[PDB]
Amino acid sequence: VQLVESGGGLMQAGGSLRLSCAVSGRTFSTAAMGWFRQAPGKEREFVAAIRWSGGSAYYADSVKGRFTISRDKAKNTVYLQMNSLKYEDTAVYYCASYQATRSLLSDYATWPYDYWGQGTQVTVS
Amino acid sequence: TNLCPFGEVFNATRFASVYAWNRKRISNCVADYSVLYNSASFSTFKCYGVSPTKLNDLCFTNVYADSFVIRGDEVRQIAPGQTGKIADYNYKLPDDFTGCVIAWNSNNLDSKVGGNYNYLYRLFRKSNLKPFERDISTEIYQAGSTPCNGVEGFNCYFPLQSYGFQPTNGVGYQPYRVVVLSFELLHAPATVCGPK
Amino acid sequence: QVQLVESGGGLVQAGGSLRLACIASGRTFHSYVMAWFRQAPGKEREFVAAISWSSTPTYYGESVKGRFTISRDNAKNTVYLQMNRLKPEDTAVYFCAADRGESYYYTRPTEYEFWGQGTQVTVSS
Ligand SMILES: *[C@@H]1O[C@H](CO)[C@@H](O)[C@H](O)[C@H]1NC(C)=O
Repeated sequence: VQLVESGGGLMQAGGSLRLSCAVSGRTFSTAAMGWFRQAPGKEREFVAAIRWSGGSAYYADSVKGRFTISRDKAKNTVYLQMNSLKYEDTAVYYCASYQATRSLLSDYATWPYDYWGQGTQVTVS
Repeated sequence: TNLCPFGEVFNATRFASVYAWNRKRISNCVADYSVLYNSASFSTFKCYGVSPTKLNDLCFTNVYADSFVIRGDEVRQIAPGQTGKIADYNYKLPDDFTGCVIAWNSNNLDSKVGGNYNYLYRLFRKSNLKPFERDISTEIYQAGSTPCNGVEGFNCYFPLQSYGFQPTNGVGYQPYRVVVLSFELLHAPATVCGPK
Repeated sequence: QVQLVESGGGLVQAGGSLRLACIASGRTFHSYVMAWFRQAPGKEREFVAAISWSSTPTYYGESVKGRFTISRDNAKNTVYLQMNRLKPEDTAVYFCAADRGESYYYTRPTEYEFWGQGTQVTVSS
């Protein structure tokens, strides 16, 4: 599978930004898509995961209630609606495909993903 | 007459997930079991209600070939009177089963360097399957008192899970292809006969 | 969780006879294929004999065909091994085994789910 993120750019603290990721190739409907982020000098951080069928979402504590992950099956696209942005949220945001179907959605917080995109820069001020 | 197509079942390139197990009806053909007798490398080949030595001498109204992939530790569940995740929630043989169960290690086909996650099983169900029942639903499983309303969370789980077939797996976690042959004997004319 | 208990083992003169018995616990015995294996001093388990649900077919290892007879009494939950014309090479622990299925590969220990702890047979010259 191939993943291409867009929507990134410079945002005011408190503001709203929507990241997109276009998916092409063999995905599993029972499996999941995810967003992770990396700020400079820091380790990868899980942001959110969504199950392709059903559309149930799981969020890191740091973004819960602020960010929403969604997907359009028609357009083969996953979205990250980034509301109430903070200085802390500055990083490269990456989309990830998980081929593994996990019964517990929370598993996707730590389960190794199989495919990831080049990413899109998000800067909060 | 023309030979039953055991080839299409045993030699299929793709096998079903056990939760979505495949059934092929076999009828109006000669069942020459010599294609199975001439295989030395099945991991198991057992019959129930009939001796494997009698297969070429018997007639049935129909034969059903069920096929799927499970892991090594679960092959013993494909037998009458068994319980566990496969027998309970995925594929249930009756206690009065008449037929044969063949399996083989498919680690060379069904595992891959980064892991093959294509094959699924049902982990959760409200009740056990009846014999030969198939459940392909993906309804969120309510493990608690609070209803899920098709949203996953605490005590609210997706009912299916991938086997993780990595080539470094222990034999218990390696993939096994399974064929179950059910011998149906109704009060009706035989359409599947051995070459005698 | 069927238990199998072998008996009739002991010391016998070469040329002599011995009858082994194995009793299964429970009321399932009729649904089992019954088998005898043996392990001779410093060898692997070897197939000796098997009997199908109805008493036919019977199967025998090459070494014992003509000399040993397997039989079953479903009313007694018992399988018997009649051993005639015993040789020193018949010295072994004899293990009873049972399975609900009759294997095409009837000599493979892995085709039998249930095993006894075995009975010692010693044949002295
Ligand atoms: C499957 O194909 C093999 C050739 O690799 C053949 O020898 C075998 O008999 C076939 N199996 C069946 C059951 O037809």
